[PDB]
Order: sequence, then C-alpha cells, then structure tokens
Amino acid sequence: KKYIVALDQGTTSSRAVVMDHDANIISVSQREFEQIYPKPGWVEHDPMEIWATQSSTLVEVLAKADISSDQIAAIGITNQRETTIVWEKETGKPIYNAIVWQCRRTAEICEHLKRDGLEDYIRSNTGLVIDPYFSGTKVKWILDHVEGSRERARRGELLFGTVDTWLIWKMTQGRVHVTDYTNASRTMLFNIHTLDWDDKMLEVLDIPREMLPEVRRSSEVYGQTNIGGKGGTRIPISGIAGDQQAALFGQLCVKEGMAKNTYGTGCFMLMNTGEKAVKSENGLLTTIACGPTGEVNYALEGAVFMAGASIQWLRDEMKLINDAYDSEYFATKVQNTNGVYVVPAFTGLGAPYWDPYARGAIFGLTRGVNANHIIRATLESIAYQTRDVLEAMQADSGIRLHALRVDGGAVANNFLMQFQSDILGTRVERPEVREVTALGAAYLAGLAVGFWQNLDELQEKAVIEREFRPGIETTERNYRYAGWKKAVKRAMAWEEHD
Amino acid sequence: KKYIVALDQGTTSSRAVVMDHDANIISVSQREFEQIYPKPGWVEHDPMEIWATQSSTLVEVLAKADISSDQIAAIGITNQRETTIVWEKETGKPIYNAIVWQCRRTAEICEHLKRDGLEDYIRSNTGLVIDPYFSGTKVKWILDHVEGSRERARRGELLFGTVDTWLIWKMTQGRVHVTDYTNASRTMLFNIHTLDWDDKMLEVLDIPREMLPEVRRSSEVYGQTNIGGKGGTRIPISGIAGDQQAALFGQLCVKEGMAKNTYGTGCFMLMNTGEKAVKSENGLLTTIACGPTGEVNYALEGAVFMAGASIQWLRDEMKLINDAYDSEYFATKVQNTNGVYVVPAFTGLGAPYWDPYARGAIFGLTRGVNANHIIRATLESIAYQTRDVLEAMQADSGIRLHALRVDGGAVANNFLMQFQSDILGTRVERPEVREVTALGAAYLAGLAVGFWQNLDELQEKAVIEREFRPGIETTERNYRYAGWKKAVKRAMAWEEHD
Amino acid sequence: EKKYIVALDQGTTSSRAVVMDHDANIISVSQREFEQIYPKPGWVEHDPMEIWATQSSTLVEVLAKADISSDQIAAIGITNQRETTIVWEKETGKPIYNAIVWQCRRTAEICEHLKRDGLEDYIRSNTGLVIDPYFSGTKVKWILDHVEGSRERARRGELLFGTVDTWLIWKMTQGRVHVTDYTNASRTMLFNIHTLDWDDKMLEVLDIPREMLPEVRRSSEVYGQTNIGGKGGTRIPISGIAGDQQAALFGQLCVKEGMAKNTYGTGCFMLMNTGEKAVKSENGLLTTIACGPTGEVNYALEGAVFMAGASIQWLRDEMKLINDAYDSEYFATKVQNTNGVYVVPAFTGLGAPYWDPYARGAIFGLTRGVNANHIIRATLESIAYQTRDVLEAMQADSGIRLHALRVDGGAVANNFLMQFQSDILGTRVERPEVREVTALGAAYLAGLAVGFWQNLDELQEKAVIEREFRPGIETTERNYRYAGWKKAVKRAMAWEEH
Amino acid sequence: EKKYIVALDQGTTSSRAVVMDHDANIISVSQREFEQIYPKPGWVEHDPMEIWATQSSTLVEVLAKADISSDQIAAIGITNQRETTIVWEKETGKPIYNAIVWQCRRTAEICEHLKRDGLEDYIRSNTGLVIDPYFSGTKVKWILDHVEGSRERARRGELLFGTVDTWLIWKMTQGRVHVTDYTNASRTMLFNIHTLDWDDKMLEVLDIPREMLPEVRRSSEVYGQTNIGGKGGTRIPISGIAGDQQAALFGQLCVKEGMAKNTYGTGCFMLMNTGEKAVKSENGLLTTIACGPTGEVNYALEGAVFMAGASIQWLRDEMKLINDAYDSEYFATKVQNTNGVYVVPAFTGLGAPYWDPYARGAIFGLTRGVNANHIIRATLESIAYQTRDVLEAMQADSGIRLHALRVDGGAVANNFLMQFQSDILGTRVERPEVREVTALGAAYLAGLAVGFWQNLDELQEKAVIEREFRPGIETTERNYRYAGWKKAVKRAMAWEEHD
Ligand SMILES: Nc1ncnc2c1ncn2[C@@H]1O[C@H](COP(=O)(O)OP(=O)(O)O)[C@@H](O)[C@H]1O
Ligand SMILES: Nc1ncnc2c1ncn2[C@@H]1O[C@H](COP(=O)(O)OP(=O)(O)O)[C@@H](O)[C@H]1O
Repeated sequence: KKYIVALDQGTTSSRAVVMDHDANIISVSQREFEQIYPKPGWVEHDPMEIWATQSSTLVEVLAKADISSDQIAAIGITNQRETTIVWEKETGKPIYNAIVWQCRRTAEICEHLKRDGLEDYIRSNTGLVIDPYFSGTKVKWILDHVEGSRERARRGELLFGTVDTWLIWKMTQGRVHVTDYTNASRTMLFNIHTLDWDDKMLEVLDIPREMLPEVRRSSEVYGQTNIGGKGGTRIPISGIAGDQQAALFGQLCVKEGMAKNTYGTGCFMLMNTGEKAVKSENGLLTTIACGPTGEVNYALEGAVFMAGASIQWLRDEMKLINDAYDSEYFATKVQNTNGVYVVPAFTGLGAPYWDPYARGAIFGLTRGVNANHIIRATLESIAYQTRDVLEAMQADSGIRLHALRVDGGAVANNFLMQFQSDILGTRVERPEVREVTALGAAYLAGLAVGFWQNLDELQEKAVIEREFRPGIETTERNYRYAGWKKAVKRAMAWEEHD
Repeated sequence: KKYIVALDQGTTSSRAVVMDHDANIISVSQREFEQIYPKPGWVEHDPMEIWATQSSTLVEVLAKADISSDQIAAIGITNQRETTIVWEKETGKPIYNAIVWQCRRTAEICEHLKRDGLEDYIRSNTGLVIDPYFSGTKVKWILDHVEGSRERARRGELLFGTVDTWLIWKMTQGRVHVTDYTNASRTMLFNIHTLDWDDKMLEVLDIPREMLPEVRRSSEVYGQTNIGGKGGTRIPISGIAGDQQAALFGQLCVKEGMAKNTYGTGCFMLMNTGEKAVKSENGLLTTIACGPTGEVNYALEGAVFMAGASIQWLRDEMKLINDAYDSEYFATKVQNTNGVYVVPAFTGLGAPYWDPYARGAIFGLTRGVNANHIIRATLESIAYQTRDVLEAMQADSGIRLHALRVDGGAVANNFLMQFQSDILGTRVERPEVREVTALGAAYLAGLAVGFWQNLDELQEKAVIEREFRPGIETTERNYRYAGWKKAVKRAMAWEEHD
Repeated sequence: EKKYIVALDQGTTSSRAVVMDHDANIISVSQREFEQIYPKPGWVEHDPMEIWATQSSTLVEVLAKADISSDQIAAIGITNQRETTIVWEKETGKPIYNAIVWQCRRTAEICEHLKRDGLEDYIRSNTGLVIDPYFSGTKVKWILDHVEGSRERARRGELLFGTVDTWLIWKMTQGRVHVTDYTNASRTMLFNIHTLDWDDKMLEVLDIPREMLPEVRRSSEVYGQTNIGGKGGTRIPISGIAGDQQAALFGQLCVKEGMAKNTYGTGCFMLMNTGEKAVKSENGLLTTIACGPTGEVNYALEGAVFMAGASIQWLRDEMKLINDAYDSEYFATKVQNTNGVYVVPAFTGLGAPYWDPYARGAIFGLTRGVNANHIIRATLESIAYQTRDVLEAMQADSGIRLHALRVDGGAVANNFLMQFQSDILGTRVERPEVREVTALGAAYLAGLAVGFWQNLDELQEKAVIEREFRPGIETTERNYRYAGWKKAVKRAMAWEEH
Repeated sequence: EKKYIVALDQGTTSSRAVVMDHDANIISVSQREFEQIYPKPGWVEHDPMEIWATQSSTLVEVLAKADISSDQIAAIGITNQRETTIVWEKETGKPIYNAIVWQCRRTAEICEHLKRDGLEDYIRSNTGLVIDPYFSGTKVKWILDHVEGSRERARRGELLFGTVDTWLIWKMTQGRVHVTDYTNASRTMLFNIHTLDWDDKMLEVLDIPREMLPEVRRSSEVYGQTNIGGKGGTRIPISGIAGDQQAALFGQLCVKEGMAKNTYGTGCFMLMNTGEKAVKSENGLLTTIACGPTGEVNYALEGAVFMAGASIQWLRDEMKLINDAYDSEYFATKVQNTNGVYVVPAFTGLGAPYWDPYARGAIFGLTRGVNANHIIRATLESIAYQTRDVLEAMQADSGIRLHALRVDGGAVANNFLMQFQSDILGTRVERPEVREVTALGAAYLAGLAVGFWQNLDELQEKAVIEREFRPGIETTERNYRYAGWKKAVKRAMAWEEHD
C-alpha cells in the first residue's frame, strides 16, 4: 500500500499515472481516442471509447510497472471539464455521444438566453459567460434532440454527467452518481455562492433535476473499485477535479494571487483568488479552485480553446510535421513568420473574446512564405493568446504577475517558451515535472486517505527545471502584438447565425 | 524557309516553340528560373538569368528537332508584360534586377499620384490605373535608388526596357532597341490614343526620354539574329506582343467582342473591342491588342495576379504536393472545401479591386479541415477570380459570353475547368493546343515575313478538345460565390502604409 | 448468464483480445503492438512485462468497449507465439532475462555441440524437432549460463520457466498456477512426444533443473480462474491453451488426418494433421503435437517459415518504404514483374526445409532500372516462394497431393499474394471469410472445456470460403521463376561466421 | 582580345560547360542531366540527339549568363564519356540507333565468341584492353549486325562511327571534321596503341568497314572552328579533346610516371601515369593512353569501376531513399556502422578487377533491425571497397604503395565517403579545392594548343588541396571489414544466365 494512482481523462488521450509517497513517477499510461467532427464547428467523443482507453490505461499502467491492486492506496481523477454525457440509468448506455466542451452546436441556444437577458444572472450565480462552451446548453441539446428524453429524464431513467462522474459510475458499477465542486462550476447549472444547482437554470434550460448527481468535495471518499487481483481487493476513490483545477492545485497554487498557465489541448490560465470570488469585468471566468485542504475556493480563469491542438492539426490533418516535437525544429529554421499570422479559432474563440462565430484563419500570406513560417505562426498564436488573457487577468486581478508558472504537454517546447517570455516581457517558470494535472489528482485523493497528511508535506516537492527571461525590445513586442490583435479582428464573426 | 520559332519569356519559365507551316508544334523547350523575394511583396528576377534561359531554349528546341539556322523563317517574341529592366548601353549590364509586374514596392509612389489628382488622366491617357503593377513607377523607383542614374540616363547612358525589349537588344547585340505597341501600353509611360510616350507621364515620373526605345508594330521585321550555323545566316525578328496580347491573337480573337481567358501564373481575360477603345467603369483595363493584320486594336482586360502560381506555392513553398498536375487528384479526394476559403492576394489585389495591400489569407479553418480541402480551396480562388472579372467584363462589355474560351497551363486541370464552368454557368471551351500564347507570336512574326498571307489560313486550324457545360452545381452558385465575396473583403488592407 | 467466450492471442508482434458469441461471432477485437528488441544482429527479445501489460489491457479493453461484464464470460482461450522462452523468480515474479524469441539465433553455438555430440536422431526422434535456435531448450540453457548463479536457485526451486502461455496464465492466477499444454511443450525440444513427458536425456544434455519446469496439461481443460474485478466473487475459468499454430489448425477445423492449412502472419506456418500417427519428416519438416476433435493430442507435420509478414513490416517501418501494410499490394501491382529481382527474407536464419541459422537477408538481381515497387513486389513474392518450398516436402513427407490450399492469417488480405501463391503453386486457394482463425481455434478449445459448445460440428456450418484463388498461368513460368528463387537461396545460405 | 577558354564536359549523366580564365578560375558553369534509358535489364542507351542538345544549351547558357561573347573565347576544349558508341548516316547526319552507353552489357555474347576464338592474348597486347562489353568494338558490331544493310552502306561510305568526342565535333563542324583522339580511340579495342592506329585484325575479326572511323589525332591541337553566331564572322577553334578520365588525370597535372588519380563520378576511375612506358598488367588493370606534359602521347594503368555516383542516384531516383545525393552523407552518419550489411553494386556487371558481365547488384547481411540508413551507408562504402579493389591490383602490377590518394569527381564532396575511404586503405586522401578537374584538363588541353598558356608550369601552383583525410581505423577493423566485402562480392558474381 504505497502508491497513489492519478487518472487523467485528457481531451485527446486517457492517461493513468503512478506516484509514491515521495511523489515520484513510477509509471505512465496513454491512449488516444477518436475525435469526431460530424460537422465543422462540432466536436464529439465516444463515451465507450473514452472509457475503455481510460480503463485499459489504468490496468496497463500497473501491469507493466508490476504493481498489484493491493498497493494502491487510492485513486484520484481529473478530466476535461465541460464535455457532457447522458445515458439510461438501467443499461448504462449513452443516449448520444459525448459533446466535448469545444463543440459549438449550442450557440444558437445561447443566443436565446442572451436575448431573454440572462447574462447578468449567469455571470452572477454561475460566474460563467453565455457560451456553447458550458454543459447546460449541451444537455438541453441532447434533451431536445432525443425523442422522449425529457420524459425518461423526469422518471429519473436518465443520467446526466460530465466525465469525472461517468468515470466513477462505470467505475463503481453505477453505484455512485457523484461529482465535485470544481466540475460542477462549469456546468453553468450549479450556483457558486449557494453551492448547489441553480434552481433557475434548470427551469431555464428545461432540465429535470432527477438527472443530476450528488456534488461533493474534491478531496474525499466516494467509493471503491474492484479491478480484480488477489481476492477481496477494493480501491477507494478520494479525489476529483477538472484538470485545470488539478494543475492549479498540483502547482501548489493554494493561496490567492497564485496562478499558473497550462499548455495542452488548450490553454488555461488560472489564478487563485482565495475565499473570495472576484467578478471579472475583462472577459474572464469566475470559478472554483481548491484550498490547501481540498476546500472550496475561488479562482479567476482565462480559457484558450486551442493550443497544442493546432499543432495536432498540423500533423494529423495538415500533415506538415511527423511528430509534435518537430515543431521546435522547423519553427526555428526561420527568423520569423515572415509577416504570417494564425488565428486558431478552430472551434470559436474563447477568453477573452468569446466568439462562437469565429473560425480559424491565416494571414499575411505571400509568395515566399513556406511551411516553416506557418508552423511557427501556429506556435506564436499560442503565445499571443496567453498575452490576451494574462492581461485581462491583471486587469480584473489587480496583480501584475512577475513570472509565469506554466505546465502542460507543450511547455516542453523551448521556442514557444522563450517566445512567450519575450512577448510577455516576463520570466517563465518551467517546473521539472510537467504532469501536474495528474499530481493535483494524486494529491487530492491520498490526502483524503492520509496518504499524505497535508500540503507542506509536499512543498519542496515543486522544482523549477528552468526559467525563461525575455530578450526582445518592447517596441517589437507590442509591435508584433498589434499585428496579432488585428489578425484576431479579421477572424471573428466568420460563421453565419442560422 | 521551313519553320518559325515563337519565344515565350513567361513569368516562371522561358520557352521556345517550333511550328511548321502547318501550324504544328514540332518541338518544345522550357526552362525554369528563380523567383526573388528580396522581401515581402517584392518580386524580382535576374535579367541575365532571363536572357540565359531564353537563349538556351531556342538553341535547344532547334538542335533537338534537328533544325538548322537556315530553316527558320522568323522569330516571334512574347513575354511577361510589365517587368522593367534597366541597363547601360555601354555594357548592357543591368543596374538592377528585373522588377516584376507582381512586385508591390512602388506603392508609396502610387499614393503620391493618387494624391495629385493624377488619376483621370492616367486612365484617360493610358487606359490603366494607378498601381504598382506598371513599369511606370517601377522605372522611376530604380532611378531613385541607384546613385546618379537619372543623369547618366539623361545623357543616354542607361537604357530602359521591357522584356521583349531586353531580349531583342540582347539578340541583336545592342543593334536594335525596340518595343511593340501592346507592351508599350503597359508602361504607364505611353499614350494609347496618341500612339506615343505621354510627356506628362515622362514628366510626372521624371523619366528621361532618352531611355525609352522605339515603339513598333506587332508584326514587322525589326532586325535579325545571328545564331551561327552554316555562315551568312541571319534570322529575322518579325513579331512582338505582350503574352496576354499574343494569346488573344493566337486565339484568333481579332474581331470586336471576341474574348479569351488565360491561366498560367496569373489570369487574364481579354476582349477585343475593335478600333474603339472602351473605357472601364468596372475595374477593368483598357489596352492595346492586335488587328487581323497585327495592327493596333483595343482591348478590355481583367487581370489576376495569382492563378497558377498558388499551385506552385503549395508545391515549392508548402510542399503539400509534388507536382502541379497533382492538385486535381487532391482536390477530388474531397467534395467541397469544408467551407474553407483561400484568397490568393499574395501579391496584392488587381482586377477589379486593385489593392496592393491585400495579402493572401485562408478562412473558415476548422479541425476536420485538411490539406486536400486546402488544395481544392486554392483551385477555387481561381474560378472565383475569373468570375469576378468576367462580370466587370460584361458590365463594361455589355456583351454576354455564351461561352469562355481558354488557354494557359492551368487549363489542363478539369477540376478547375468543370468547376469554373459550374461556377459561372457558362460553357468553357478548351483547345487541343494550349500554348496559344506562343502561337500568337508565331502567327505575328510569320504573317510579317510572308510565312502566311493572313489569318485565314489559320482558322480551320483550331479544335476544341473539351467543352465544359456547367455541372448541375449551378444552383448553389451565388451561395459558393457569396462566401467568396465575404472572404475577399477580409483580405483587403492587410499591409501597413499610413 | 455467460454468453461469451474470450480468446487471448499473444502474437509475435502484437497482443490481441477477441470476444465471441455463442454463435462464434467476434463481437470485439483489441490490439496493441509491442517492441521488438534486437540487441544485436540475429537476436530478437521482448519484455515480459510488456507482453504482459499488452495482453492485459487488451482483454480489459475489448470488454470495456463492448459493454460486456466479467460475469458474462464463460471462459478464456489462450494462444501464443510459440517458442519464446521466459525465466523468472518465483517469489518476486520478476524475470532474470527478456523473453528470448523463437526467431533469435544466439544459440547456434550451443546447437553446434549438440550436433557435434551426435544428438540428432534422438532429438528428432523423441522430439520430432531438429537441432535449431528456434526452440526453447538451447535458449534456456543460454540464460542459465548467462545468468550468474541461475542453476542454483534453479535447483533450489527459485526459478520458473515458461513459454508465453505459461507466463500469461501464471500471471493471471497470481502465481497460483504453473501450467502448459502439450502443443506448447513439444516446441521446447525439452519434452518427449511419445512419452508425453519431459525428456530427461535432454534436461541432462542441456543441464536444466526440472524444478524450474511446469506441468504439461491438456489443451482443453479448466486449468484455473482469474479475477478481473466486477461484482465480488466473479472469476473466470481458463479452459484453453495451444500454440497459435496448432491453435490455428484447430480454429480452421483441420482435425482429421491429411488436413492442413497455411497461415500468414509474421511468418509462415503450414501444418498437416497426421491423425494419431506421428509421421517422421525426411524433407526438412517437423513433427509436432496437434489437437484432435476434442482437444486430444493429435500429431502433425509442420513447416515453419521465419519471415513472412515480418518482411512487410520491415519495408514499412525500417525501409520506411511503405505507410501501411495494405499499401504493399498496391505498389506491387504497380510493376508487372520484378525486373528479375529476388528477395530472401532470412533476416532471422533459414528455417524449413533448410534450417540455416547462418543465412541472413539478401537481395538479388539489381539493375539501374530496378525501383522500389519491383522490390516490394519481390518481397511479397518471397512469401509465396518459401511456401511452395515447404509444400513440396509436405507432399514428399505426406505423400498426399493437396488439391487446394486452405489459408489464414493477417497477410491474406493480399489478393495479390493470394493470387501469386495460387499461380506459384498452381493450386487453388481458399480464403476464409474471417481470418482470426487463430483466436477462434483458442475459443473453441476453452469453450469445448466449459461446455460452451458440446461438439465441433456444432461449429461446422461456421466456416465460409470468402474467396477462392485458382492457379493462373502456365507452368513454364512456374518452374522458371522457381529456379530463379532456388538460385537466390543458395546464395543466402551460409552468410554468418561461425 | 580572347580572354577565355571554355570546356565541354560530356558525362554519363549530365552535359557540362565550364568557363575559365587565363588564371584558370571558374567564371561559370552550366549543366543539364539527360535521360538514362534501359531498354532491357542491363542495357544502356542514350539519345544521341539528347547528348547533342544538351551539350548545346549548356555551352550557350554559360556564355549567355556570364555575359560572354563568342568573340572573347580563345577556344573550346572537349571531353566525354568514353565508350558509348554512336553510329549515324553521313547524309542526314542521323543516328541509326541510340548511343550505346559504356555500361551496357548487351554484347557479352559476342565477347564470348571472342574469348572462345583465342583472342584474349592479342586483344590484351595490341589494344591493352580486356575482352568485355565495356568497349566500343562489340557495340559497333552489335549495331551493325542489327541494322539491315548497314555494313553495306557502311562500306558504301554512307555511315559514320563515333565516340562522343567525335559525335560532338562533327555536330559542331557541320560534318566538316570527323576526328577523334588518342585517348578515346584507345578504348575501342579497334585501335593499336603502339602502332597507334586502327587494328586490322580488329576490324577484321569484328567486321567493321574501315570506311567509318574518324581520323585519329593528337589530344591538344587545332581541329576546327565552330560558329555559334554573335558579332559576324566569329569562329572558334576546337583545340583539344580527351577521355574525361584521361582529362582528369591530366587536369591533375598528373603528368610523370608514378603519378595517379582517382576520380569519383557516375563511375570510379583510377589511373596512373607510366610515362612512355606501356606496362602490360597481370592484375586485371587496364592499359591505356594518356597525355604527356605537352599533349604528346603518354601511357597509363587504368582501374575501371562501373558504379560509384550512379549507385546513389539509384537511391535517389529509383528507391527514393534520399531526395538529394548530397543527403547521403547525412543519413549514413546516423549510424555507427551498417548492421553487417553489404551493398554490391553490379547493376552493370563487374568491371575491374573483376570483369564480369554477368554480375548483378545485390545486398547481403540482411536482418530485421536494418534500416535504410544502413543501406545508404553501405552504398557509400561499396565505393570505398571497389577503390581499394583496384588500388591493390595497381600496386600489384606496379610495385608502388600510394602514400596519398589524389582524388576528384562529383562525389568527392561526400566527407563521409572521403574519410571512410581513408580509413579503408589507411592512406592519406588529398582533396583539391576545385574538383571540377576533368573539365580543367580539357581547358588545359585546349588553351595549350591555341597557345593560351605556353607551359604547364604556368599551371602548377594553381592546385590546392582543400582537405586531407588520414585513416582513423585500427588495422584489424580495417581488414576485417574488407574480407566481408570480398565475400559479398563473390556471391554477386555470375548471377546472370548465359545461354
Ligand atoms: N495540371 C495543372 N493544374 C493546375 N495548375 C497547373 C497545372 N499545370 C500547371 N499549372 C500552373 O500553370 C502555370 C504554368 O502555365 P503557363 O501558362 O505555361 O505559364 P505562363 O503564364 O507564365 O506563360 C504554373 O503556375 C503551373 O502551376
Ligand atoms: N555528396 C555526394 N555524395 C555522393 N555522390 C554524390 C555527391 N555529390 C554528388 N554526387 C554523385 O556524383 C556523380 C556525378 O559525377 P560527375 O563527376 O559530376 O558526373 P559525371 O558522371 O559526368 O562524371 C553523381 O552520380 C552523383 O550521384
């Protein structure tokens, strides 16, 4: 009994990870899963595939690392936060695929609410923005979209759930219908002061309460699981959080003012705002983090929809790189983007913009622009975007951050990193372990299980493997930025409202 | 006595065709040359390299076809229209590279003029539009960049010329310094009415009249060349015309209201308006063509900067494809652009927009979008463009095309062909022989020296290879076209000038 | 309850997991490729943890993905890559050396003495085996000698040995179980095929402590149970074991004497069923245990080809000449002959009927016009060649003239291959509807065991000849191309220095 | 006045034209590759016209682009690929058949008849050539026998026979002149190297009308003029011709006995000057004619290897393994060695010291973990091997172990290869700054005639070794690797089936 196990249900892959008591990484599992675009603007995931992969990674992580059911103190869980599931309570079968948080299909529905004038209400109790991004719209969607859903829904025959929930249920044979604070926040269904489903929003979206599941603390005993092994082995489930929050947490951004920015399929920037929830005026998200004890807290969140994904697109779709990591190479074979700009609004915009109608776009093409500029453009867009939110933050925040605690798959790229310090004019912290989403999940659980007795017990745990100071002139910084800002403006509003 | 040679010094390649009296392409020779992009929006060529390749070709088609210097009746010359070259007479060495019609460096220069109510005149006098495209401002520009050029030139130390102009001089060792009408009407410098150098123009731009060459007829001995051989052999240069203008003539559009479309590096639609010059109101150019005799005729013209070039760009720069023939195969792997649009303003706008500041851009980008979608979007810009002008054409022309006739490299592409057909809803006629440009120069030089008594002998000559009636995909046309429009507006105004 | 049977295929390049219904319908498949280690030219290894880890996650995964729950599995079938040797520590359960693969050749040295020593007839007689590094014996000894004080702990109980099945079953029973079937045991070169038990002459020759040995068992029989979680007290019976080859002969219903099949996976295996008589080869073929219609020990004539689908992987992965294995046929068909080039896929020694551990891969007949495609096709070709090779011996040894070859394996997707083979043999060819005959074989057995099925014939109406390739062209070529091939071989033979 | 000499390099794969000056620098170059045609597996053909046309445009382009007038050219030097045989109609000036590339193997059969009729000794002694389908003889005859009434017209004075120097010049004199040189003429196996003239037995044995051969001349000397137009009445002396190998040797100032060079191109050639002395060789080398310090007649030991640069071109154009020959280096350095792989590149048979028309190209040591890097790498090494093969025959035959190796050719750029090479022989490898040496010879051969330069000394210090490669591999290793090759080689032999 001396291992903790984090579960990370990524946007593109399912991960499984293994730490010890000194919190190292004994092992990793990963599997990607099919991403579906039934139609341009839309994103879906197979719930079944989401599962399997997530299960198998679990099982495969121990196997290979040669660990037995028995030594697993507990299991923590983080997931991508907005994607929505709905299935028959009985058969445990989805009434429709999972709609990822990217999928813009409920834009239209958003229009309605915007118009009924719920904007202030929503910013107010949920702290969210009216976006197809959030779960509510989605649920109403399956709901309206499937024959007598609403009905079954009422007869409590159907279960609504995010990923964490779905995970756990499956996990516990349908025994446990739960989810933690953090994940509830982004549903735009649950009140954040109150701390429990906004009664108003259910009516609004026309959503039968029967369907929701209990909400709990992010750090706590929720259940157990039997994955086989040596007769009588049950594994506990003591930790749940959205990756974002997980990272935040595994980053030890446990006081107000503390923040990090993560780089994976998207970009997330979160600042801990302690016990008090700052209402943003600069196009940010107010949300729930975790205190040093898995306690409710608040946070300022800036969400970027596309980051490493552009890069995935380069390779899967554009097929211009053979592997992610190549980007560094190619992008550095030139001195600039040669006037080029990418606006990766592939799935709309996001903070601080919030533009369901924007699409992805390339700018300032000329004859002599080759592929290397493009790729490089792609990277930098990442860098701009952040700049977009960071400011917003300092705006809303009132704090002027002095360095950037980043993390994610992509922090591995040094270019992007340098580029980022430059463009920012800020220091950039690069911790020695980049799977913190996973840590935050280990941390939360084992906490819940006295695997660790408190945070501090970790503290000297977090190590900056490298830091980046800028190097470029203010003039050009702003100079390049302006370009970016203009590029943005050309993109927004592309798609037509039906 | 047996053959005539056409010479096509095209934007991207130098060429040499051998026709017989029967009007048959007996042998061919292509050579490609370097495209220089000193910087974004600028495109130069090496004048020597132009020379270089163009001589090699001629020398090459001949050998190959086992043809002796004596057997050639005349030499015709066609060329890329607007590139300016400038050299010393005493040495025949350029003070600068050829500056391309593409090249957008003289934009500032155009704003001065615009600023000086110079417009009405220019249009009036030259039938052109203020824009970086003309050798006008170009010339000037070199003059201002090279130390004490002006003075030398005044003292007639420096020669000025277009391409034909440079070729002929080169080929007649300095002996002859001349130009034809068509060409000359593309300088901004020359009066299409008058039939001679506009002084205001020469004044306004401050170009020394010494540098200009003799404007001549499109069909007329001008001199001769010595390419060795038996000995005593001298070959005459009987024909000259701007390629756009040569193509039109080779299409035998010698009567008023007869049109053609040309797709090579760029796109150029022309209409023979007979002895009367029609003034554009729709963004079109008024220019000089040839009569059925090689005599001054007038044409309305639409000009698109980027046509075949894009495929080359995907090719050389993007490397998405291996060959331009390819493109088709990729485009037909998908059934729509996935809503992605491309605007090939790599080198500014042009007809009917004229916007030296537009730069290329790709729009409606999304995650399921791949290379093919892209390649295909690329070909579509092509038809979109042609549709654009084709309409100014009919506004201006008042004539409704009951069918397009076309030519150039690109027309071998049936995707392009058929698309174009459905996009326009008009029929598209494709010849068996597509180098109708060379033909036109064959035709002129030939007509000149008695090789053929008239166009008559050449009428029975053509043959349509394919006629592209518009695929049912002629219902959804404004719809497609409409995205197009939207898209363009978004391309417009990229580069910074203020 | 219990509607499903699960086959486990632990192949040389991947591990699978297959779910059948009572109708013997693959309700789900799972794969995951795994590393191929070549510490040195001529040697192949695997990681027993990786073999494990893969095999694990697959099972878990097919289940998952198909929504089948543990309570529903009547039993589990088990198949494996046959010769590969593993040696762990009973306590820790950890290995003291990587799986050494049948392919591997480090043992020829040892093998060298055994020849030296006179051990032919015996080995062959009692084993029906030949002296070669293909078989586990030599391998074992090897590790024993390489690992320090192996023999001690070996005799002190301490170390276990196992083939794959051994290794997987040991692992799914927590160590509780240490079984093996006949089929499998035969391939060790350690155990007596007549006697039905470990041959101690051997054990003595090779100096292998019987402590470390496991128990030979019945191919169809409950050996034990596994626990993979679920509704407490859930466990699954392990009723089936076979070497995939034999495993395959069975799935294919070749349970009567004179019945054979050919299998095209990573390699090539032809086996004929000899009823209860163990026919002694005299043409380079092996004699091995097989399965009667009840799991009963039968006997077989077997031809073992080391490089078959392996070659194609080489091309794609190593030569990188291909993207997908399915590509191969396309390219090959791109040429029309191989331009007289031959490929000899002896990357891993010779194998029947030659057995030549000193031969290495080689390519012949190259010329300046020989290109990739020709080469590819040569590769494919080499497969139908090695086949015709053994097929002859089969009918030497068998004395039976097979009228049509029945086939199976992953590579039979190849129409080209299938056709070429047809022609090369000048015999018809039967492609089944399903190709996972191997996993099938395994389900059958373990299901027969647990009464899933009461008899084969139940399953007879299963098997649908999806396609039949009849011999194409005339003899002449046949023999002609063959001679070509023979030549080649002889020059492959004897490369390595020993 | 006349401030420049121009060299025409006509190679097996591309047509060149170089422009130098009095200070023998290179003002410019123009190349162009031309189609390799393989009618049948082991058959090598070229469109005479393409050879022509390419040489033309190249000549033209150098001038044109360098801004150089016919009036400025002191003369044209000429070199070519050596065995490729062209035969055309005197009237029309048209090839009766493609040009048969030296590489071509189609005449083995015929070489058989030869050996069989006891001629090995003679051929070896008057011509200095070994019986193979390498040389011109059989080619001609082949043609001859294959074209209906050729022989007839060929006596009837209507048909012409030429190597490539010869087809060029005549194409550039409008048929005025039909000449050839010592160097080239010696590779036909129809020319006696002492007598220094057309072999009768030769013509006899082979049935070739004396009436078709150009006339044999010096290497440096004025043979004609050409007119390429320009400023009226401009003529250009054609003042030099040599087989490019001999050209290289020459352009290396390889001019006294003991002096030798290795050239690495589409093939690989190694030759060493034996002065005036014609050494018959026992070790498989070639005996031929080279140039004296004045263009006078010299002699040499040649070592001819069929594929060097061509092997890579096969990776690049056929196997598509690399996209650029220069890449080679890159790839092969991603590996420490070659996983026991060996590439024997007998695409075109053997060649010295082997001499095996039946030999095919092959690959050995194949194993599962062998990737394309190893193949490329092996490819490279084969070059090094073969060199070491001829190299030895040479020391055998001449008693001298080369202290340093003077090299050149297009492939000498490959640093890897260079080094490997050093390693494999355990000899120093001198790399000149200008590797374009074949041309240079030609220029030298020309300007010299035309008195452009009066002596070679004028030319001496003009040479500079850009790089020296010393062997960095332990003897054992060195030899060890050799033995392997040697083994591989044999397996390669006699693959082909001779009825
Ligand atoms: N099959 C093809 N499909 C599409 N575009 C093509 C195709 N072939 C050539 N192109 C383009 O057409 C142009 C060559 O046409 P051409 O008319 O010969 O040149 P130019 O206008 O300068 O004289 C290049 O831009 C080339 O990519
Ligand atoms: N870096 C390199 N490595 C290997 N071969 C090279 C390299 N660079 C050029 N080459 C090769 O050298 C040959 C060119 O020979 P060169 O001396 O130019 O041509 P030629 O055949 O006419 O003598 C080509 O076959 C090319 O494949």
